[PDB]
Amino acid sequence: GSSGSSGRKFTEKHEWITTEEGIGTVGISNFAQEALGDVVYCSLPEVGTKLKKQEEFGALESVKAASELYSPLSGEVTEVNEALAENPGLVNKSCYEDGWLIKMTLSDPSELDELMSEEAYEKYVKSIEE
Repeated sequence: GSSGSSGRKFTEKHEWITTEEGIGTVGISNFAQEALGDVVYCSLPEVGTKLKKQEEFGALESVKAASELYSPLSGEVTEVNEALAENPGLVNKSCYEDGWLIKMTLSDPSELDELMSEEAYEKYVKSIEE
């Protein structure tokens, strides 16, 4: 078999991960920010931490409800959103633009294959009501 072209990746936790120059940036989708509401707090780790696949790295707390955050793949945090430190509300106006949870490298991108691509993500986000 042979697959076509792939782009933005997504997980079963409304989390997305892009791949550029071997850099895997973690973040949430607009569907998660629209449900969570206006974020007020953001619990993020410290750059230089060795995270593991499907591991709790941080959490988000809004005026509505809270939601746990998990890393897409195992790697090392290269940097963290310094903007949310003062105005974590950005996540609303910008999801990926600047609302990037954290940035880490890709040690085993082979797992990304098991994840759901933008395409599939649709069948998983649409079934939410159907």
